[PDB]
Amino acid sequence: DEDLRFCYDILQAVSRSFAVVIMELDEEMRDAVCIFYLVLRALDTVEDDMSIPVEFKLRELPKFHEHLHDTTWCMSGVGVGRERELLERYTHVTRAYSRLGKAYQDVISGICERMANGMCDFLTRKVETKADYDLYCHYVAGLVGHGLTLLYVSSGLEDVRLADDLTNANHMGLFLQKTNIIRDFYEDICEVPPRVFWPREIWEKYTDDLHAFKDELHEAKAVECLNAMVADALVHVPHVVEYLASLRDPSVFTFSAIPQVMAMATLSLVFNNKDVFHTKVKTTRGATARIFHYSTELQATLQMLKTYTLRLAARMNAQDACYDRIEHLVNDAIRAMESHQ
Amino acid sequence: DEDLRFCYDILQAVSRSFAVVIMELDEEMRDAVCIFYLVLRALDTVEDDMSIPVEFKLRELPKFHEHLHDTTWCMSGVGVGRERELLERYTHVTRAYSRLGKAYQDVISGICERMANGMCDFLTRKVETKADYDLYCHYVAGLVGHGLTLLYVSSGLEDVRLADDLTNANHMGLFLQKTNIIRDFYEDICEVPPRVFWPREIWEKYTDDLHAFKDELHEAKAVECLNAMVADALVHVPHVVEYLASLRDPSVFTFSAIPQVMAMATLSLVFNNKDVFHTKVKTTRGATARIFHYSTELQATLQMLKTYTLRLAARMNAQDACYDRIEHLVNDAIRAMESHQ
Amino acid sequence: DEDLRFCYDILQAVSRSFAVVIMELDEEMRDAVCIFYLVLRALDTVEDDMSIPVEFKLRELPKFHEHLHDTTWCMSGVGVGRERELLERYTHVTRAYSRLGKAYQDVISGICERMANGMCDFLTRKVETKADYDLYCHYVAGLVGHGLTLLYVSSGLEDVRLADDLTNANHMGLFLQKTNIIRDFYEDICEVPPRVFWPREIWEKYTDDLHAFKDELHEAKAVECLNAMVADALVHVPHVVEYLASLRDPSVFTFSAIPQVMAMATLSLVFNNKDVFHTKVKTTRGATARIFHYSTELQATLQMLKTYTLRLAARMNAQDACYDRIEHLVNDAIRAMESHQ
Amino acid sequence: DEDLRFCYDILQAVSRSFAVVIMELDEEMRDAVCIFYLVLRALDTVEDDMSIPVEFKLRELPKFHEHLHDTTWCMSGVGVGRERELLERYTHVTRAYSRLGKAYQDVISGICERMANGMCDFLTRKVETKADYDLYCHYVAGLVGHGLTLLYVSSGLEDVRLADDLTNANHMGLFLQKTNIIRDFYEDICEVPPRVFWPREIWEKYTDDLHAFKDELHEAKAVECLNAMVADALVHVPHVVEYLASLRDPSVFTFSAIPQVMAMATLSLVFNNKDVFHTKVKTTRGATARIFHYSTELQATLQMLKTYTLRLAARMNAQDACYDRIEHLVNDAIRAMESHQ
Ligand SMILES: CCCCCCCCCC[n+]1ccn(CC(O)(P(=O)([O-])O)P(=O)(O)O)c1
Repeated sequence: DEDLRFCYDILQAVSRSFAVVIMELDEEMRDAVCIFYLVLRALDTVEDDMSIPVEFKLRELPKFHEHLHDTTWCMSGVGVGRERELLERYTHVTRAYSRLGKAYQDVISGICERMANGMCDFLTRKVETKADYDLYCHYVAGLVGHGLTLLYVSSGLEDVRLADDLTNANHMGLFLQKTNIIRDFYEDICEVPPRVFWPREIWEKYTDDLHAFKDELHEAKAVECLNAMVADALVHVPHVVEYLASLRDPSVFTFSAIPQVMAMATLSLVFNNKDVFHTKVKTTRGATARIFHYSTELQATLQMLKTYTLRLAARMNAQDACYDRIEHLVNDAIRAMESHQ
Repeated sequence: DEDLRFCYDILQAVSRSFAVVIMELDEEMRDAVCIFYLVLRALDTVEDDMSIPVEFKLRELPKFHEHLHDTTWCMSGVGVGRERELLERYTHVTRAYSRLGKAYQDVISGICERMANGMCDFLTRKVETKADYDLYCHYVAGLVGHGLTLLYVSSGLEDVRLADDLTNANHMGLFLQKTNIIRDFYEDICEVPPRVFWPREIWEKYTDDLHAFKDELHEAKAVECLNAMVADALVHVPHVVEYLASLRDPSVFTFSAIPQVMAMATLSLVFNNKDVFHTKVKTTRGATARIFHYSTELQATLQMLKTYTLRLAARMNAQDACYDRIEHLVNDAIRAMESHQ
Repeated sequence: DEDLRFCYDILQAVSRSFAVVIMELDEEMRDAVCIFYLVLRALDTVEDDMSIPVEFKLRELPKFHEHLHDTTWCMSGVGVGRERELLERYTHVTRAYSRLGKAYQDVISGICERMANGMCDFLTRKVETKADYDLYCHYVAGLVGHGLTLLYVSSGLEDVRLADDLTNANHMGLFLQKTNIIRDFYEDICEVPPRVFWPREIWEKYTDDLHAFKDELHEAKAVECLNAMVADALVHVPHVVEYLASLRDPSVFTFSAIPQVMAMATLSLVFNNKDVFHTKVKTTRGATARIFHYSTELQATLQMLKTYTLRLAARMNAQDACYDRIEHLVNDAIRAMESHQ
Repeated sequence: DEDLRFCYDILQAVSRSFAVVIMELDEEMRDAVCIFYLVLRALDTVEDDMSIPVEFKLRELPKFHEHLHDTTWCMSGVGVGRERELLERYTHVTRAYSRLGKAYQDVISGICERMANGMCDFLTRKVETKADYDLYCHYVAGLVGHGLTLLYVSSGLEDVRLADDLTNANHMGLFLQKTNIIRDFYEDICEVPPRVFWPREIWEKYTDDLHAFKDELHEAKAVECLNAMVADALVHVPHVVEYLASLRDPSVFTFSAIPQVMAMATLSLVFNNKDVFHTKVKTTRGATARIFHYSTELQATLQMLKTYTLRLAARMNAQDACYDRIEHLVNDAIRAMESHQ
């Protein structure tokens, strides 16, 4: 009882974004997700701490899920902020964990290990090909989609048919992750050491050095590359609509819908906007408020995604090289929407 | 002599279009240009012949230019009509070739090779992206722009400054080649096997299978795609003007300008035209007759381009898709033309 | 018996490098390769003589091969010492040449003429763009690759399959030529007039004057450029591996492999080395002695290239400016190798 | 036909041993066996790969046989070189499969799944007892014996009674596998991590640390263990004879007899041979050619197996600590051979 109280607080203190969205879910269901996020957010803390030697991570991370069956475990001064607190007093998480139906214990435990090894694979190398790019997103987000999806089926709140093919689920995750990777470009490169996720298979066509876009002189090629990334992201939209339209439970829907609409809105702002190369673009608090409101039932949300896909395509001219590819990606997306409208 | 006289006889037989504009040329330039054409024409035959195995082409095409240095070489059973004769009696071409100035020879030999190798590149891969489309047009037409431009400087008829930047020279070719690719859609997609040049990046918004455009049922989409192709072509117009505006010699100008005015005329007739998918759209012999008549100096050729670009723009409503796309490209062309009137 | 015997005598004294490797081929094929070299070396003698006006070379070279069928042709007052003897008594060369199979002759003559006009092209212009750098290397090296390959097929020692795509054969030559061009920087620049083969497109990013690299003051940037040159060279390794992997005959293999491993070993020494800007970096005699011994079969030569490539990568830190560009180029190389291990 | 081509090409690059023996087979049957191998070879890749997490294999391998009907499935980061190229381009394999006979398909899918699950079992534990040894060989070899046998009956080539008892079919597979495990002892133990297959129940009687065999100090006790392994494989011989005798179709027999005579030949060499603890014992490439030539019909192959089984015993004395055990296991095989003469 006392433990769950720590989780929801440490949560609300770790991700103000997620914390609000999760409130759309039902209590029992919500709890599982809450712990699930914390389990991953804990793993993400060890991976991110750059003051920790690599071989260490490659050694611990893999078997981080094993500490889920040990209510005595915890980690010392690893990470900073509230994150460092989650590890030092991780005990509370493992507690609430053992009080979850064995059904949820498996999903969380499995997804954890899988994501654990995934991160380790990329601690050795960087993102080169489109394949790499997609694999990374799968490891840090795709699997989350897989996880959440399984929990929906495990709770009976969602038809068992939903777990049959977890492809669209992966798309749900990849979309959000890619949207961020694109949006947080500048920040990623301003850190020391500089983090780069944009696959060379793409940015190389527009430059020899990715730090060149940091300059206002290479803007032309920069923005162009930006649209190249945006396009790559739109490929998932059609599948996002499919996954959303296949949800029956209104509680689960809103929880899965909002994050997607937020991304589309953000993706429409970053698309063909040089501002992405020096500042962090964000959607007005009013827009995100509107999004939260109407994203309660399939129809309203679909017409919202409709607007943002048209708002995105409206931000381009007839003299942009990506003109044709973008329009096609937009049409397909809309197609999928009308398909369910 | 007897060889050179054959070149002209075969030229007038194979090409009833080019052979007419080449007479605007002069006697060494015309001979060189005549030989240069026959060389590329012989190359195109072997490459476009589908009965010929691919591996062969990839082994013989890259060295096709070497034959220019061997007056005994020829080809027996290849191509239809006069084309077969051109290869069977290629001796004459090489015979005459050897009597040209090393300057002219180097241009022809060099360009022939570069083109041959470029062709070999697209023999084992489809034209997927817009970039692919531009590269192809560069290999088979853009390079002809370079060649001729180099022949001008070589002959001393044009200022050496011209060959400094061959970018616009490439635009001259791409404009012609694309216009033909757009105009000869039906003829190409009907051959066996069907020849496609329209880049997927563009036609995939309107259709899954390109053959669908032959069916009147998909006329609506066919026309939209068609207009997307035209917009893609209008991009080169401004540069076409710049190149023609940079020519000083009368002969060279007319020879370079006529084909361009012819293209802009054909383009203004195929644009938003639904007949391009079931017949070959041509200009009246009167329209072209006039073109050959007035395209002898900048000023006249300019107000003709202006006229045709206007006719082209006056063939669309505010209601339909590419309105904005086109009107923008039309203004750029005109604006570029006025900048010289 | 006197003519062919003269060929080797001159060969051994003009090329102390090639003259060694060539002894790996069987007599018949070896004699052909011997003439092929002497012809190219003679062609190289004219182009290299700087005490001879340009318009002279531009007239003679293009029609050099024609002298192959003339048992009395020769040239005097060209080349230093021995090289001069070659041209002075070029009679023997053509005599022994007039006894080589019609197959070989057509190859030597073919490549000769192609290379000749290629040199003439770069006698009036400089190596400005990367395309120029690649084309130049193709004219002086790439062609040697094509040529040698054709001789292998002609001799019947290699399957005719080998000459179906000389793209990698070109990569072979470029890798050697590029390596030497990089290693022999100081040597070439100190000559009067200063010889520069490093493309502006690459070094213009690090300096205004290329002579600045001779001064210890600009040492830093000089090294960065050196690494970019090496990076530009590593692009061919994966292809070099493919070519050697497609060889079946022992003699042909060693003869083709040895020079390659030598280049790689040399490249691993010059990479990120400042000494390159003031002396000739050589590999130990024992190092080459080893290469000659083990480079007799694929697998053996592969692990060497493997060791040398890793040593090259081990000669740097993540701090280095090109680290990433190289890191991925290194993996790309090792991958092709493992692909055959 | 475009996919089946990819198969044979990849097979020759992977199995240079099997690749030849499979050509013996007849057209129709030939294709089936080709796929069947590439299916098990693809599966074998995921297993052999050590860098892959253990939980990945257990979640994937068991469901591998299902990807056969999914004509667009493939894998990327798996296996080194050519084997990696198979999983990545596994498309052709799944297509060439979808075209095979319904009967042929069911069998390949069956053996695959079964074998896959057996591998997952031995992926989480070592080989301790002889039973473990035999069961392991059953999964990676004995099952193939069943597979092929079920393919001979399916094709109709062989009697339908040939599939009632697959015991001998298992012995066929084990004999080959055990002959390799014993022969490749060194090559396996010299990898990181060290691969050990010899059952503890057999080597413990001669050593405490199996690695000791790599040192000449324990050579004497290494040879005894080796001879214990041979006596362990001779058991299957009498059974291998019955199976080969049950065959009737020429093509099927040759394809089944060659590998067996090869194993026995290899066994006669590695028996009581101490060179097994530092190198790879191969059969003279001349002897293997003989085996290939004469193993086309039962009679010839019986006298060869005869010779090799006598060559095995013609290497020991009555003093050896195994004499008795071997001597009789030989006569047990020798008689079983003459029982068909
Ligand atoms: C700076 C000048 C740019 C040079 C670009 C010229 C190359 C354009 C391709 C020439 N072309 C393509 C098709 N045609 C028409 C013909 O194929 P052609 O035999 O060339 O007259 P046909 O008369 O319809 O048989 C002409």
